[PDB]
Amino acid sequence: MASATINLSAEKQVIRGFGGMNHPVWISDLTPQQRDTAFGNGEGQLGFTILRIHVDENRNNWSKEVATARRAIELGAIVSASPWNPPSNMVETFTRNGVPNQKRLRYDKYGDYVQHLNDFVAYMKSNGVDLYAISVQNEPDYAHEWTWWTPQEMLRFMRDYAGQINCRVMAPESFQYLKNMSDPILNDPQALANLDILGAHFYGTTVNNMPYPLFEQKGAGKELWMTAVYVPNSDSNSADRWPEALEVAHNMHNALVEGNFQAYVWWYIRRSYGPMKEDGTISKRGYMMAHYSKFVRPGYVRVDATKNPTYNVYLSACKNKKDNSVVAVVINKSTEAKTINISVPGTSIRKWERYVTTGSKNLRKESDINASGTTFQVTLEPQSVTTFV
Ligand SMILES: O[C@@H]1[C@@H](O)[C@H](O[C@@H]2CO[C@@H](O[C@@H]3CO[C@H](O)[C@H](O)[C@H]3O)[C@H](O)[C@H]2O)OC[C@H]1O
Ligand SMILES: O[C@@H]1[C@@H](O)[C@H](O[C@@H]2CO[C@@H](O)[C@H](O)[C@H]2O)OC[C@H]1O
Repeated sequence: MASATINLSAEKQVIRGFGGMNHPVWISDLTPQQRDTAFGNGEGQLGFTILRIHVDENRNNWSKEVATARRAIELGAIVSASPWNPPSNMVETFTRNGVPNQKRLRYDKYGDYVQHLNDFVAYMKSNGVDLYAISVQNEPDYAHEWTWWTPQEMLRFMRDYAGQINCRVMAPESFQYLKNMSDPILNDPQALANLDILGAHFYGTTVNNMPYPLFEQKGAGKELWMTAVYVPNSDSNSADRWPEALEVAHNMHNALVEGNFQAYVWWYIRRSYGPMKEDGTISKRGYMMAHYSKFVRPGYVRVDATKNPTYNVYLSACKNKKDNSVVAVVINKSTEAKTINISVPGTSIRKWERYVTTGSKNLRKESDINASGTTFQVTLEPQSVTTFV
């Protein structure tokens, strides 16, 4: 009989949401039906609340983003946009660690690059897409195939130019949440003032690298978003592999509880290793996401809770401040069942519904949990995720 405690009085980060990437230039756009599967929150829908899109370097491509972005917004999502390269007339080449022909933004074009970003913001606004945020650069520190920014180039842009962007500014979107890319911004008062959202990717980011003390120190009034990952691999036709898919839930748990992230955004929504399969159905990896996205809605607040109450069991909890209700997401990676007494002191809640995913069922509604006082005794099937609501 393991125990856990959920402390509804110890509020952590406010949840902004969950979602993934659309890229209708590199791959096919989501279809009408796939837009609904991704951003609706009905039966057989993922309940995503964040769409990420790219800012094409060629403005003649911008129209390709509109249908999916508009539909996501109609269904209640917010949209964030990231550039990979500036327009070619703003780029120059340089040699980086002996590798020639690498791209950077010309320093003398920083003002023009702001205008490019602002033009994108205005174009999208004119088409019913009020962007929540725009990034300086996708993966400035992993730009073999796009545009590099050193930590200092990123800093100088954030300090000197980002205040001119007509949107919330996201930076720096390091590929692995490398703190050398973001520390300069947090330490410079002008750059920090111009920041709105600290964005990070999770490729190869270990749990020990998910906390960020400097952001805890300096980041008041800034959001913290995990804007791209796939886990645990991008193997072809892997999205239903079990128990590998449990790594998706675990990574989300870790982002939330170890990283204090307010948003978790996958790479391509529709892909053979993604949350939606090429046939338009939800994969096992997608149901992992859905355990969070369908239930932990924007504006819920994470609360302190025993994160790992017994070996191979992981727990997160979020509160709806409208009525102090609780959503708990509990991962059991063990090959045996686990029984846990979850204490929720001070709650007036006395019953939880539960939905369970395993290798053989998806979001199956199982028997209700009736509390004895403020303690909810739950039994977790082997190799499962359960959301309690
Ligand atoms: O020239 C273009 C290529 O650059 C492009 O290759 C893609 C580059 O992006 C990789 O996706 C990355 C996945 O990991 C993180 O989320 C990255 O930031 C993404 O950019 C893709 O796997 C490549 O296919 O292909 C299109 C071509 O026009
Ligand atoms: O798609 C790209 C990934 O392939 C890349 O993967 C990471 C590279 O660094 C390693 O230390 C990590 O283990 C690995 O996941 O991340 C960047 C992304 O653009």
